[PDB]
Amino acid sequence: SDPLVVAANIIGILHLILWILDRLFFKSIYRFFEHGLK
Amino acid sequence: SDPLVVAANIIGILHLILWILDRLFFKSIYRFFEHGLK
Amino acid sequence: SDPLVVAANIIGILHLILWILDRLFFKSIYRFFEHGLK
Amino acid sequence: SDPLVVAANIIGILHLILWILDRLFFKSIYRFFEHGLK
Repeated sequence: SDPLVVAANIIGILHLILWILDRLFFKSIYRFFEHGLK
Repeated sequence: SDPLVVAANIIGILHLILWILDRLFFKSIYRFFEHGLK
Repeated sequence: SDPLVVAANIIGILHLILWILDRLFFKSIYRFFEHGLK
Repeated sequence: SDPLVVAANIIGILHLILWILDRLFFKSIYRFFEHGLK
């Protein structure tokens, strides 16, 4: 195989897994307004 | 062709397609506020 | 010359170009709210 | 020794360092609304 190209391929699926992983968050519009305007 | 590079290339145009398509996700700012505040 | 791997390199400087191209300006709070509440 | 893949390899970890580096940048709902609505 080739750990050099494979390594990079993982760096890509990394930025992706990071985006969708953080998206599954339900977040909250009330927590942002009451926590932002204190 | 070489599925390793060809694949990674696609994984790139993917993270991109996901960035812009996710940006258009937002649309009705009035509904979102009527879904969280209520 | 290898347009396949080279093409990818450009796809990278692309995702970067975009991110910063929008940072310069693309929010507009008075426009998204006056046109968001419809 | 392959300067073509190695080169992009650095451009990739760059988009990453620049992505997370820009993320640590916090903000404020009262600052963007008092500076944007003005």
